[PDB]
Amino acid sequence: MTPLETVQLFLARVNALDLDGACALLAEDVVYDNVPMPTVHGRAAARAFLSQLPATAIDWETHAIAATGDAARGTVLTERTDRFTLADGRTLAIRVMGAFDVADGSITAWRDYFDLGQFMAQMAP
Repeated sequence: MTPLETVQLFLARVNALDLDGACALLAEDVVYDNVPMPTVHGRAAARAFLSQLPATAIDWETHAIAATGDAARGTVLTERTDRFTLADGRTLAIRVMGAFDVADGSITAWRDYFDLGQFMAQMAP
């Protein structure tokens, strides 16, 4: 898989509500950097972060995706709106751009860029 294909597969698996399978594509020691939040290290901790918000529906819209590098290694840039519905009916739509470093079909780092104030406002009941 190319870097681009790896990230497309990651995002598809998230959108298929398959968070385990999505996180399998993250390196065991992935650096997961939500830029305005504390950094998460490792696959297991990334998987835990992704389930801190209990969602019943998830739709991460990819507006644009493009990669640097070559067929084996590169950085994939994404422009997204991450939509989700929580158990309680809270609906969120977080505008975010993300950079994913990929080597040989594994995401070694994931850096997401968004405004935390907006995220918090949307989480407010």
